[PDB]
Amino acid sequence: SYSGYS
Repeated sequence: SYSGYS
């Protein structure tokens, strides 16, 4: 998964 800011 991705968490945060992209």
